[PDB]
Amino acid sequence: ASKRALVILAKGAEEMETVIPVDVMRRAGIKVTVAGLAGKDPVQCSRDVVICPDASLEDAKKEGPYDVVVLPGGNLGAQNLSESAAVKEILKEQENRKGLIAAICAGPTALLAHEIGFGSKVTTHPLAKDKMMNGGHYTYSENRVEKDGLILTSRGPGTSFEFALAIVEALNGKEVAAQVKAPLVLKD
Amino acid sequence: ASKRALVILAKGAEEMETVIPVDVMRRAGIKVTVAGLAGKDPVQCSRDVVICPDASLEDAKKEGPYDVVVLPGGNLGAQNLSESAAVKEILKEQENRKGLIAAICAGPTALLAHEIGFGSKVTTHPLAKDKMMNGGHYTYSENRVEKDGLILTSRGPGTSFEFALAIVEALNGKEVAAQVKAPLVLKD
Repeated sequence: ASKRALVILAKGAEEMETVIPVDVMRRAGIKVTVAGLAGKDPVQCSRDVVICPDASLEDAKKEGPYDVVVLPGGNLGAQNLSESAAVKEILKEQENRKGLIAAICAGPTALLAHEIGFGSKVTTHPLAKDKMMNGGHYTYSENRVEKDGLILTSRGPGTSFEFALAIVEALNGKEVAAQVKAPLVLKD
Repeated sequence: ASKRALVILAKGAEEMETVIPVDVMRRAGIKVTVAGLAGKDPVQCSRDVVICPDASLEDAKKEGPYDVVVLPGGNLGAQNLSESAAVKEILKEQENRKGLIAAICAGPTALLAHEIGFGSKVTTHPLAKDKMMNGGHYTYSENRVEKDGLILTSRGPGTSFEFALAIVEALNGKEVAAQVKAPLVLKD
């Protein structure tokens, strides 16, 4: 009866946008798998924080399905996610089974690369807007967190806590999110 | 002419309180060394995020001095910091040369263990207040970030961004902190 989350970690990922949702989701009792795009080896993030994934993406793919797939940001991390056929397969499957997809900052641009969620309202980092809107396939929002159907997006490292708590609320409900939030000493 | 920061990483450290300051400080051009208390081996943080340190504490000790020493929180991480003679030596030296000392959440309780900064105004996580105030050696503050002389403290994971930007402001000045802050998409 435990919810499962998949976090896809690629080189160049924004380490804050990776660790905050993983940490907060585990505080909420969610079983999180941090999967390395390139394998089990340690991943050098955009500001040179090196994180050891729990599993390779190939192995984590086999232990699905997941209630949420999480795409961190980081310009180079998002590009690696956009170019990966394994990610395309995971996202299309997640879209078909009406699972939640979450991406933050530059992460949403991978949704465009893989033709995911066209027609949805989305947000990105302001610097990634032009890339996300190429072709007019989405409607752009400037909300710090945006949720349209099964697509949940957020803007930047400074929105990571709201992004993560929105995932908790979608999976475990508003009360669990509120309980998890109080010991964090967030402003609002 | 580059400022240097030492971040001491021990098992049980709060991974958000470790990665956010490291990331933000490197965005500010600060040379950050994430030093493992127990050696170069990967460190399992409080929510099971595993981080590879840049160096062992023994090696990083030799490449000082540092303009700031950073003590992350996490109850079990702070206890490991409180029990380490190597940390006592680093902090006493840093106090003597009037360097900046920064600790967040449960991290400040290590200052009490090592008799650092007595008489200063400090803050902690609300749950760590009683431990920090044993003996009345400090004056307690409920500010999200508190700075008294060379002692800079903060309350929790949700204050990590303000904590980190306060370090940047102390080392590199208000303008650099403001420049680094804008792309983060923080609320206030």
